[PDB]
Amino acid sequence: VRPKVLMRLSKTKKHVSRAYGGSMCAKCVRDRIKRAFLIEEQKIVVKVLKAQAQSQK
Amino acid sequence: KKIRTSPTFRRPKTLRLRRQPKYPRKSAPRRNKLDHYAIIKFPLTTESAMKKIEDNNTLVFIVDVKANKHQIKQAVKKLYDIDVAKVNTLIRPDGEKKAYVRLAPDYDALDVANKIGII
Amino acid sequence: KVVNLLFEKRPKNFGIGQDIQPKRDLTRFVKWPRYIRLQRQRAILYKRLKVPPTINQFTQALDRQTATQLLKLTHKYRPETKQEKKQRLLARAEKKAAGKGDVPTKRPPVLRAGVNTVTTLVENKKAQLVVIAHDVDPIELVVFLPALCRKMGVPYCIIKGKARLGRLVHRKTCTTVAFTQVNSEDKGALAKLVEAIRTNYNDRYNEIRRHWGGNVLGPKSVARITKLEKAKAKELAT
Amino acid sequence: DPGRGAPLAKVVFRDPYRFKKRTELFIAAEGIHTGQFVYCGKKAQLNIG
RNA sequence: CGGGGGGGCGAGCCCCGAGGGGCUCUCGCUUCUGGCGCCAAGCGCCCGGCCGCGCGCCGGCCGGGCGCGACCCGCUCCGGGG
RNA sequence: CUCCGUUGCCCUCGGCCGAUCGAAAGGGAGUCGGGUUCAGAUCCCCGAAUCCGGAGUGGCGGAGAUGGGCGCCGCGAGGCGU
Ligand SMILES: [Mg+2]
Ligand SMILES: [Mg+2]
Repeated sequence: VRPKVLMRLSKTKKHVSRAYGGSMCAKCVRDRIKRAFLIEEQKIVVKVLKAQAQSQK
Repeated sequence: KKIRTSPTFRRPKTLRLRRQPKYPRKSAPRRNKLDHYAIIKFPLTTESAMKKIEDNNTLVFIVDVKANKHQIKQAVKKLYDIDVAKVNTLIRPDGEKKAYVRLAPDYDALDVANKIGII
Repeated sequence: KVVNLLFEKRPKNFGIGQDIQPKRDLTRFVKWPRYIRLQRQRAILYKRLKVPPTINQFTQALDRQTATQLLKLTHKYRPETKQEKKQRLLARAEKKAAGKGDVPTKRPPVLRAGVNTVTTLVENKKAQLVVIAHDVDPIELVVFLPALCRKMGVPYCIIKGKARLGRLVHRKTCTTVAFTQVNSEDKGALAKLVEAIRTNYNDRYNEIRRHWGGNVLGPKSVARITKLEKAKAKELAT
Repeated sequence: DPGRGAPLAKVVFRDPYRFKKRTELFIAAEGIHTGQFVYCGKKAQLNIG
């Protein structure tokens, strides 16, 4: 609906009840989740490989 | 040592005082010229206005052209110890501002016509 | 354990592109408005250029040890304030028409303030010492004065601060000052300064008169030009 | 970009210094696909974009 | 930024006692994936109140402040000419 | 002078981007049936509406929100203490 109309409407008509709800489209949130592991985890895997490279050296 | 976080210089915000004038700059305050005798000039008595009084609980007024509705309302109220539901103004081709004033239902136009002398 | 397990560390790292950078002082990386920028690079030019002797002498100045004796000495001696003036007159008006008064008294010796006052009584050899401010704005007004002072054989000196020199005499600023006479008791301290000053000034002139005083580059340039003389030394000193 | 043979590319970095996101307009080098990280500056590696 | 100075994982050289030091480099630390990243944690050092021990810069509770973190100094806001 | 408001100063935070005008056809919330005049009618009236702003003191409902545990006392519905 024509955007100024949103000021009349209730909160619940404008989102869906979630993370990134009503701005982002599920399919991209659920990748943003399981990207946000594997970025995080593989800093840990580089963190320990770096620690083992300096333990070797 | 009050370090500069930002790389702009913005002017310092100074103190700036309030007018303490040594005289008033004009002697007296101007007498108010839009009054409860001046803002209303005359009620119309046209047939399409008698017809409007009797049928619609209104009164048709010519009004001073700088008048607002809350001025016309606190005029018509002040004078014909009346009270006003709503005001509704136009400018006649002639420059005369009309304003036809609906009077609250408790209260009649056809009586307050004869008080103000029209009819 | 008086150490709740939760309070941790979260130590950030501000390498390029890592965690976002914090707030350093930037006073050199900031936009210095047009008075400042300007006044900043007057002081630079005024070292960068080859400044003349006559304008140089207005850098080399007195030191704490000498300066503070001078400004002690003057404090016996500042010209009458206003109010202090009034009771010099008012007391003579009552003393005249009561208990005798020829009314010359003896005008106690005091300072002398401005330039075209000083220079006359330097050109008259009527001065023991002359104090000159260094920072004077049109330098014109005190360029000569040292030269003039040494020709008349008058001890001159260059104190810092036209303000603190212009605070003796009760004003904002002053460019010169002078003791013509002194109180008898106070003459040992005057003649103590005089001999100390003119070893250091009047009897220097062919050291002062021919000393140009700028021609000094920026430390950024100097650091670079010197870093090439470690290249040229260590080419054929090794 | 009208009146211009090259396509542009909007490339969002982020300001290394204020929490925000600067965006720019590089002239698209050929082989700029959409979704590329583009490395910039002295220490950057030698590849396209 | 230019100098300086910390760091230090590391390389060259110099020294060395085999602990280590000096000089040189390197860094100044973010590259497999449309991921997150500000308003500061941590340590330190202090002060107000309040409570407990009572000596109270002992301890608790409540509430603040500064230092490091985030090296120090400068003289041209950075770059290119002249 | 409660608490609130208002203002004074002190500390704290804020990039912008150009003093300003430019649409009766571009961008821009919300009004429509019926009635009515000689001439006017989303304009007047009747009825149905609707937007924006205000609502402080909060006008009134409803949400926040009404458990569980433990411990007693009560047949049991249950009551109380924590
Ligand atoms: Mg406009
Ligand atoms: Mg339009």
